[PDB]
Amino acid sequence: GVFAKRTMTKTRRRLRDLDQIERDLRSPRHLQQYKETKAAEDLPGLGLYYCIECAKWFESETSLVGHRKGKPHKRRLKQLKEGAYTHEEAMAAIGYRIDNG
Amino acid sequence: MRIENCFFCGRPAWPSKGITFMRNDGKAFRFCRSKCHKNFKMKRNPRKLKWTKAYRKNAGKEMVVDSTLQFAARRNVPVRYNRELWQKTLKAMERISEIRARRERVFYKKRMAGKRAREVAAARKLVAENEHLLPRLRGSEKRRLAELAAERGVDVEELEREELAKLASKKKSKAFGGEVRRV
Amino acid sequence: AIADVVAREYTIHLHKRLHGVTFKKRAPRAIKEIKKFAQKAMGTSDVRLDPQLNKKVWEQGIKGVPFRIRVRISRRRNDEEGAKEKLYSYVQAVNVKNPKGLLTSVVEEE
Amino acid sequence: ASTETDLTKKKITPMGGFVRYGEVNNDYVMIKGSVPGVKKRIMTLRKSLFTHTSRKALEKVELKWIDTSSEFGHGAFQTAAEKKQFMGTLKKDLQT
Amino acid sequence: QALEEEEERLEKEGFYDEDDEEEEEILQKAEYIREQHALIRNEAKMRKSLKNRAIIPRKAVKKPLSQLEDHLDQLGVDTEAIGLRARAQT
RNA sequence: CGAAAGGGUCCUGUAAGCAGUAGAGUAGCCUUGUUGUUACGAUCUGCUGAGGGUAAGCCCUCCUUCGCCUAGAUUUC
Ligand SMILES: [Zn+2]
Repeated sequence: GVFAKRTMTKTRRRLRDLDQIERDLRSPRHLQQYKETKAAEDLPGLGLYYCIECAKWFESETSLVGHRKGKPHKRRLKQLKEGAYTHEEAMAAIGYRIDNG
Repeated sequence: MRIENCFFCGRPAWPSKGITFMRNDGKAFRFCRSKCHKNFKMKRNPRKLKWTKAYRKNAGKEMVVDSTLQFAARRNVPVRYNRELWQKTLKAMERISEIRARRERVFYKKRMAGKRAREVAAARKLVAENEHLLPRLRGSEKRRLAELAAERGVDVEELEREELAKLASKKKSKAFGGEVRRV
Repeated sequence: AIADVVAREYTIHLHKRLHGVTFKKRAPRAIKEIKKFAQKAMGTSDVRLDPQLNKKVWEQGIKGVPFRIRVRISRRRNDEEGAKEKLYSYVQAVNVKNPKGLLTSVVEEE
Repeated sequence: ASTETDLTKKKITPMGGFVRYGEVNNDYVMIKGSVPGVKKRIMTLRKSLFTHTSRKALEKVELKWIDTSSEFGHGAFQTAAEKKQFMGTLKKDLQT
Repeated sequence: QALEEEEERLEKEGFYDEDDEEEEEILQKAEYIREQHALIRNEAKMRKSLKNRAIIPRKAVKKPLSQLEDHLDQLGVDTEAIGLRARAQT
């Protein structure tokens, strides 16, 4: 079940992208950038319980360990194993390259 | 001006076509149409959507390793303008397009080689299972061809195969129902 | 040049005739446009449809009319006494492999 | 429909023709913006009654590209050759 | 020039070259069989309305002699040599 | 001119069926495991940007077919 499914495609209801999640996993600086764009006092569990793969905060360690056994987290893990779509793959799909000399 | 490519499906994006999504990390995503834009907003994977160049490249249905595809690139180092260089470049693009098209046709034929053998095997299996559905003579036609062959001293097999050729040439369909005669 | 008694097989594109029609009227409207097609094709105001053709039209409910149908229209003499019309059309459904890709064809008398 | 910077030899008619009009096989006038009529409608073109007062009337127009893609949808190809070059070889191409 | 030399090379080892009556006959026979199958399926779909009502049993409907002779003639059986007129009731 | 058809242009997203040392696992027969083997089994892969639709207010077709035609009625300084 999705909360307010009528307007889930609106820009103000947008969630984090999979390539951004890959860069967050690969680089802690990118994850730090994303976390400084938020306020720690408004986050669930004071921001201390965060799943990077789901890009989502939780109220407790019990809730985080709980969602890890669920299928949305496993769906995110399978999508990350497959690899997110990027501009490099978009260029390689049409046979386009960058010539820097 | 120039020709962009759609991020989602790889189709050519001409000016005033589609829409661009500007992300707060600093990435621009150009979409040729609202179909690609709405699939992106629904977070569908172009590599999984079968109508995309990304899927076709992943599945190996596009010619990707070829010498004619190494001529087009994003040139980040500009070259001073030279009229003869641009004219010979135009001639190069025309010849490269012809060569790439004919190599792509060869690639598609190498992809689609085995169809004839598969179809022949399926046809043999279907014929062996349904020999009784092949066209044949009617009983009255057999009777009249036998009596004509007896009268004219000709080959009943010859008249049978001639009538088979005529019935193969003349194809007629069947209509459902039929009119009820009024009293 | 063409005699009064002649039968031809046509393909009727009912999709463009039923485009935008109310769902509860699509099959009766399809029957009416089949009658109109037969009248325009053969010049006969008296058109009689086969019950098997009616079943073929109504096969998928009141709003499931096929896009194309293969029919045979036969113009015959009406021999009943005191007849307003000397000719009439009888329209039947034709058993074909697939109704697309077929031309209008004269049915042989034999 | 070809310009000095677009060397594609093509006519003004879009791919698949103008929607609900057909093809333009005669002389044509390109007018900036919109005009009061609809498709197929007769139009009267008239000289301006007064001498112009704007720099826009004295400007020289330099076209770089003219769209000739299909207006029957989201047309992404200016020419049928471009469409076949992007698509590749189809099943009906070998079937023919 | 490298692309050209590769092109006449591929012409030299024939990268672009292009290549049975019994096979064609068996495909035509299979196509005829598929058409017959489609006609049989269309006949069944015409005569079946099992969603709304049951099909009347065949033993409750008496068959026409003309239809039986036409079907046996199409199947290839001489009706005069077996005499269906005597078997048909009145 | 009309009805079909063909080609184009768009829309969707890869048809039915067949096959597969793809498929988590389970159960049989024996070489008792050495893709042991056979069976079933969401799904996946190939045939297949395939199948389906396309004017109903899309385009083209003296040159792809079939049909129609110089009417009828009424009125008019
Ligand atoms: Zn796109």
